[PDB]
Amino acid sequence: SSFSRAPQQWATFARMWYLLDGKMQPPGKLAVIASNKLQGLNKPVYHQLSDCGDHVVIINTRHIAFSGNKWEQKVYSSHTGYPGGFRQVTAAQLHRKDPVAIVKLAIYGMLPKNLHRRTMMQRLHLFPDEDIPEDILKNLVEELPQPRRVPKRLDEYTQEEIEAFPRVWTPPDDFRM
Amino acid sequence: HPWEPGSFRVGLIALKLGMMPLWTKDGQKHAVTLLQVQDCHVLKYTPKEDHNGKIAALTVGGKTVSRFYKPDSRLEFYRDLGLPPKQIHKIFHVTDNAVIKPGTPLYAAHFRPGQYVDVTAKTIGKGFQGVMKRWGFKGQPASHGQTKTHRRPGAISTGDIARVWPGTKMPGRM
Amino acid sequence: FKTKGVIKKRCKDCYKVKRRGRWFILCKTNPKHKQRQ
RNA sequence: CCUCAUUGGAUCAGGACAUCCCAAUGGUGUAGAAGCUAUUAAUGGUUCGUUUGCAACGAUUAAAGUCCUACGUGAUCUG
RNA sequence: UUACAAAUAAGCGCUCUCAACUUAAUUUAUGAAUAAAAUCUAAAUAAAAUAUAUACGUACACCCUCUAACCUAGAGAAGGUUA
Ligand SMILES: [Mg+2]
Ligand SMILES: [Mg+2]
Ligand SMILES: [Mg+2]
Ligand SMILES: [Mg+2]
Ligand SMILES: [Mg+2]
Ligand SMILES: [Mg+2]
Ligand SMILES: [Mg+2]
Ligand SMILES: [Zn+2]
Repeated sequence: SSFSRAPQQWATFARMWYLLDGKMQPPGKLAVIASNKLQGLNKPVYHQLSDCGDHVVIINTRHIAFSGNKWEQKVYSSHTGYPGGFRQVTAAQLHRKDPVAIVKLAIYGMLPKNLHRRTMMQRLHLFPDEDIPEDILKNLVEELPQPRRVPKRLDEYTQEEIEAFPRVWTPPDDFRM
Repeated sequence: HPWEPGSFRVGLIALKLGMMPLWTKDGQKHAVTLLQVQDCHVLKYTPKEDHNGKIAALTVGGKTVSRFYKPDSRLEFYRDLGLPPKQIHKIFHVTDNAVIKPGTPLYAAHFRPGQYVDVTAKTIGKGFQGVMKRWGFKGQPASHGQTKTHRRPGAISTGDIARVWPGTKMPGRM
Repeated sequence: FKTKGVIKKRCKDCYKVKRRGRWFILCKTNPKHKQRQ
């Protein structure tokens, strides 16, 4: 309150810069978060005619995780338009060629199938590793929680924690192990 | 720098003089083409980063031309380099060890007998052509009732797809 | 290797394995006994 | 009591794989050489004539595949 | 060689054509479930192995004066050339 008409309008409809970390995150749960921010659906002032979307920056897209055997079972298909121009490439092969492709395609499908979707994709910035340009860092406003809880490896477990967990059974001494 | 394996050095721009016969000690005759290296200088250098490739780039140019019907932009480019304007520029991919300073002339001795080479140039223009001379289509018979169809393309495509595939061979500029 | 719908052992020496997503009966003594599903 | 009426070719071919040749393999009553059977693979290729109205042959080839596209295709042509 | 009884165009003349990161059938090596001095593994692993293909290359890359003339560039426009 007490803002002039012009600054108040500017503050309300300003676009925000967010950061997602894709380390060990499934690409489609990142898309759910990224797609929501891009459309501006996180804002109570959201309207389909208001161009109120936000920037989303995603890092570590090289280290995404697929549940099950989706790396080998999920296939991306494209056509150049010429006879003999149909290509079907598995998720693993697409990942090797382009580290950023899988996340970008997952987000693309989630956005509304209208002309504005292509503008939204301009607001999306994907980097395969943690490296970010200097300018992009300055823009960032807020980080975002990861959608998937990352299980710890055995090495990560502390020595105290191992002791706390009980020994369900004991090996007999007459065992090679 | 000295040569190391995997290096790529600069190339030259030359003018095509013509052809002549040539013979080997085995008596075989080989038709050969004569290429003249003519006012070939190194013009510009980029580093690997700016060219966006893994490898760097050198721009060479040959066959000095007049200065009288050229845009001011091209003339300024050469005035900085202190050379008379050249007919054509081309880009060569050169490794870092093989970089040569701009303004450096190049000569036919840059090549030696026994090495194999690759030549790229614009082909002779044939204008707008038909389908027989552009893609070697058989065509249709001369007589026996053929009505106004001798050198024409046959059926473009199939009836089902209800369109013409992109990349279909058609009459055009050859 | 015959690709058949049902895999059945044909001799004592025949043994069964699960390789590359399929069931195999492999017999060292008699290679005729080899079957894939 | 009898019955009976769309399809070739030319041009350019797109695709399926249930593979004719080329390529990688299992088995054999696989000594070698020839073969037989099955898996995998759609990669490029897959001839020229004679009598023919549907076949009938000749000479070749690594092979002269089987099918789908409204005889694929007559505002491209032809019997 | 055949034409234009032209300085050109053709073939019946001449030259040049290559790399495979990524697999399937199949075959090995190490080794658990499963006391083996077993087992190629929809166990964790290490390799070899069709046709495909574009990761990797070559080609392209210039912001460009134009009265006009000329051009191995061209339907027009475009493009090249101009002590
Ligand atoms: Mg003819
Ligand atoms: Mg006529
Ligand atoms: Mg259609
Ligand atoms: Mg075809
Ligand atoms: Mg098959
Ligand atoms: Mg028609
Ligand atoms: Mg017409
Ligand atoms: Zn057996």
